[PDB]
Amino acid sequence: MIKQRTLKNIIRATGVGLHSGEKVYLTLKPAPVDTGIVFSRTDLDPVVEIPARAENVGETTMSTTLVKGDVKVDTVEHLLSAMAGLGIDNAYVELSASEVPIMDGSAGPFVFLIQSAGLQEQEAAKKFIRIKREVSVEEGDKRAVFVPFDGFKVSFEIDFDHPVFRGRTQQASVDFSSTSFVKEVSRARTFGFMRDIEYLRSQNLALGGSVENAIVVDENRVLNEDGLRYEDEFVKHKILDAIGDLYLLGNSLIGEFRGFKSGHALNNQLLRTLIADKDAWEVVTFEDARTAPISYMRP
Ligand SMILES: C[C@@](CCn1ccc(-c2ccccc2)cc1=O)(C(=O)NO)S(C)(=O)=O
Ligand SMILES: [Zn+2]
Repeated sequence: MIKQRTLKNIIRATGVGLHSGEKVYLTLKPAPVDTGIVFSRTDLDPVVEIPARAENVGETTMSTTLVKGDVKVDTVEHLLSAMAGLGIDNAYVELSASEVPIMDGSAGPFVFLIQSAGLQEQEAAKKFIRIKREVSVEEGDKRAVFVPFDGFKVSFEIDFDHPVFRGRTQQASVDFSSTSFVKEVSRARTFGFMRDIEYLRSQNLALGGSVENAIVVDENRVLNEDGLRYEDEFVKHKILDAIGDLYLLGNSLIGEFRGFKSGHALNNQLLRTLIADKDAWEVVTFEDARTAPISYMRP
């Protein structure tokens, strides 16, 4: 059978919140079967735990934020994308502050942490959610769609309307597996445009962001000395974000996601739209791993 997995060892990292600019200590720990990914605010008394589930997404302004009462865990998407990419079903994520550290702006440092801690297979069937029929959401010039597919395909289209793109809409599609996640997605960094600084300043956002942990674009060009990791790094990051936001469903999806200028808000609305359409999806397990729809790394 296709099994659930967790981490084999505890591992630690330090960084800063992209939006808060606050130093934060992170600890990843193994967790039991059927736990999912759970964030724990160990700086609070009492300690507050927030499951990383779509229903706990309370804010989606330039990040995905989990909320339980007055307690928040911000910017969960890049970590969650790495957990999804490596097939980590269950884990605890302890934080000393309200925001996951941004690291280098990509999921690469989280792939490092997960692979260095190692994986532990658990004796429980992995439950997948399979898309049976098309579901979509649309807010203005943004749209997000699920359609059936036997695997997990993440497609994205976005026109950034900036000179670095040479007037070309950015498009990419990834046939998801742990290997294609590592190869094609994991290292794509977050990004910002200087045209948006007044907006960010006014909302006290991106306080921890710079060329050290993000691609920064001025009126003409990418400011980062070494340029881009991928020619299509911007759209590949949008795919990284979608993988992390979609993992908040609580189960790996068997289907195709198509994003059209979509972001965190619409990603969460698509999950709520899908969940509510009870006949558009089903829960499945695999007794015979030879029919597995998605290839995950072995522990
Ligand atoms: C929502 C974004 C983007 C987050 N994000 C990153 C970087 C900056 C920034 C950094 C330095 C200078 C100016 C802006 C601002 C910001 O808001 C995402 O990556 N969320 O995970 S996105 C790429 O989808 O727009
Ligand atoms: Zn992102």
